[PDB]
Amino acid sequence: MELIRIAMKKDLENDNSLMNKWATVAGLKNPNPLYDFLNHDGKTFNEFSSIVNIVKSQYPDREYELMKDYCLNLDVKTKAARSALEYADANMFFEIEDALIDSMISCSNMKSKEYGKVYKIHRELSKGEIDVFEASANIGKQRIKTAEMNIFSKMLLMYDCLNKGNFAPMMLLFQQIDLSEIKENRYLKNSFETRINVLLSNIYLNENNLELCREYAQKAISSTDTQRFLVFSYLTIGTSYIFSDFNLSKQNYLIGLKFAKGNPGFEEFFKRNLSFLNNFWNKENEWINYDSDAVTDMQEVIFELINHKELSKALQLLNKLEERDQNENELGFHYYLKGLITNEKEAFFKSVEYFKASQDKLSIKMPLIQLEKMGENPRLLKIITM
Amino acid sequence: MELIRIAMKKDLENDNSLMNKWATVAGLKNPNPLYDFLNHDGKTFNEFSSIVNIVKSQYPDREYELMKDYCLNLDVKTKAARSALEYADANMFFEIEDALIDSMISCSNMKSKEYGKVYKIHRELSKGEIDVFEASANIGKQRIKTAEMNIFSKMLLMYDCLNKGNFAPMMLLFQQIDLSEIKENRYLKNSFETRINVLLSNIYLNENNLELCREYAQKAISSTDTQRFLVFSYLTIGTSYIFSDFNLSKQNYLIGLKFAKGNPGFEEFFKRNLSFLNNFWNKENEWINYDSDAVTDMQEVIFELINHKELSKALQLLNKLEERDQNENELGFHYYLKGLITNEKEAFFKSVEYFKASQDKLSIKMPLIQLEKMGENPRLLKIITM
DNA sequence: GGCCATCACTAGATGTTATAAAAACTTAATATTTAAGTGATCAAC
DNA sequence: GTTGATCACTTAAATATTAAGTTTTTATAACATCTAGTGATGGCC
Repeated sequence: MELIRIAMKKDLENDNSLMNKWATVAGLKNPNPLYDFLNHDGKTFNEFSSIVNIVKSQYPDREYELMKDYCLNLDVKTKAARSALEYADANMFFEIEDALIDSMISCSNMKSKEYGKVYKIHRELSKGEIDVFEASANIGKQRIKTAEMNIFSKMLLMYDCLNKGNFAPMMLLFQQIDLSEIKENRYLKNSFETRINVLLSNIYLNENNLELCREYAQKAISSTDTQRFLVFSYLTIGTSYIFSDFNLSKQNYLIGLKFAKGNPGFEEFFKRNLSFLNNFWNKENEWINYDSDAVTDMQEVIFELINHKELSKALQLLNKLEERDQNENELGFHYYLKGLITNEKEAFFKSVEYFKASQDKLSIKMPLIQLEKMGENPRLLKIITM
Repeated sequence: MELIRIAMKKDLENDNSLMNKWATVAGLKNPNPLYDFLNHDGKTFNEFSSIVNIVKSQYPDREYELMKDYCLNLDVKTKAARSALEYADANMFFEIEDALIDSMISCSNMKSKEYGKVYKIHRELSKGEIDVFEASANIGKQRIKTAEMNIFSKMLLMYDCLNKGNFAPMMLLFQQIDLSEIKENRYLKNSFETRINVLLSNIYLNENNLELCREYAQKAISSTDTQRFLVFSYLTIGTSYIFSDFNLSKQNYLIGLKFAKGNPGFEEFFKRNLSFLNNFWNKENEWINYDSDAVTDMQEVIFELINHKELSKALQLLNKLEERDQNENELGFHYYLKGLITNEKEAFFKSVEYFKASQDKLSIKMPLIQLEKMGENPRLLKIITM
């Protein structure tokens, strides 16, 4: 018997009003399906949200271990298990996802075989075990029946397009999606609407189109309770405001930090961004990590020194970092800081060049603003960012 | 009976030494296969070059009519017909190609079905009836057996990559090709070596990498006597020299013009390029078309006027052209000419902008050289071409 | 006496399975055709 | 008497086709599982 059913049975023995409340949360008109859920082994709900809404409302602090145990006990032949796969992948619960894919490939149900295979392609592609042509070929081979995996196979490609910065082909795949084809599984339809909106959000930020980027980040947030999509949407909104509005930047970053509670990985994104936002706007900065070997953290300590007019100590530390292997996007920030200390145009030109080589359409604005103040042709500096 | 066999039979009745000479040209160690070719209906050669070499050596002035008739009378179920398809496509003989594909799709031979289908994908893709994901999926679906169409399906994608200026994925597909897999059909292996060398040549010219571009254009020329590959290789070498070496530019264009004799379409590429080369280097220009409505021809008459210091007549004509819908690459050249007449930096800035928007990494050098003379920071101008 | 949890029936819309029908797919085993030898046969000279 | 065009043998390697033994689609049909109603039964107040 699944931990979720044990914990619901224990709680209902105490507070006998819970079933009508669980129905409301599960979107059920009456709780007969929930009595059937607690009473009869391997009962499932038509829509996987019935179970997720409840695990979320009622046992939030144990969502992983509960949904793991429930997902890893499901009939892989069933719509529930195809939904579990989307929930697994959307939250980046790989142990669960890979396990559900394994079972669904070698299973007897044609829908669950399809979903299982297409998710394997998405997994292999995102990990870097295959390129987009291999992937797009494995899709073609699969002879996809369902509107669901027709849409999702286009989306798994949109993710690889997003990794390579490639707007034109992403939008080409996006034009071909009509989510109103998804009729069987409304959990997927809604989870895919969140994915598309997050995707559009990240490609528009990358194409340095800030107003659309927020429009789509907000649609994503309206439409979801999934931690991963909330964290990234607020990060994307936070970054959309770095140069235009310090409070909206800080506000969206802090909201995203709340939603990342107990995922140090997700929390560091916000801490590092808030570190940079505050140093950039010359504010007291509580987010610095004075203990970190990481080039990015050592840069923010240098940037604070520069803001505190400790130019000689900043230059001593920057020249120690030159002795050290840095990627191009790091050297972009290096020469920008060497620029702020020395007021040498050459440093800013290298900063612009390194950001240009790293395909960073956002950081490049930093050394370009300094070059416009030092009197370089604005019309030329604009041409560099096109 | 095929026209090629009629005309070979007629000529041999006159000069009875021809068979041993035709064998040498056909790469045959003795002419028994050629007696079998003339004597017995539907005899074919192991390698389609045996027949092409001869039609080329012996009846050059009627190569289309002869090879059409021979190709469109072949057993589509045979290696010859799969070779005819490559020869059809390589020379852009679409009437023949599409006809051979039609017959090979609905035929009973597994190899000739495969080749027939893969060429349809290449045709649909190049024409713009499908995008690269559709194509890459149709390949995946086809369950390709043969090393030949494994390599060719990668190549048909490299053509779409080339159209969209996408170096990274082109080279990714290229890394995966090993032509030493082709064991059955040495005609395809050699024809594909020419295609990939031409492909590499055009992508490197586009990435403004001129020495590699020539290296590959030259390998292509070594490896072939196909008009279309010769024409484009010499055009590519011609263009590779436009800014660096006027004589090598003019020389390679003129060689390519000889090889284009009697294809007005191919000849216009050379005439228009020689028109521009001569105007650019301020030489007497015989190639101008004073009669043409075409924006690019009217630009070269303006450019000659500018070289002859008839600036007021040049400005009158340029201002007529503004009244007129032009693509971005045309407006790039427009503002460059408006620049040369008026000495207005704004015109050169627009020229740089329009070349940048049209992804023309070669023409952009033109307005950039003017901006460097007018005193603009060369270190900044270099960053624009990164 | 009324309300409210419980929960098995129930109707009907939906989702799953299973069970032959018809296609596409290996495979291996002949069967054709190929280049290039060998050797008449007639012409030439 | 020699030569060299002609051509059908030939052999042995390579290309092709047929066949029949496996998977794989398919579809129309026959069965389970859903949600949300209905109604029972029993605490509770």
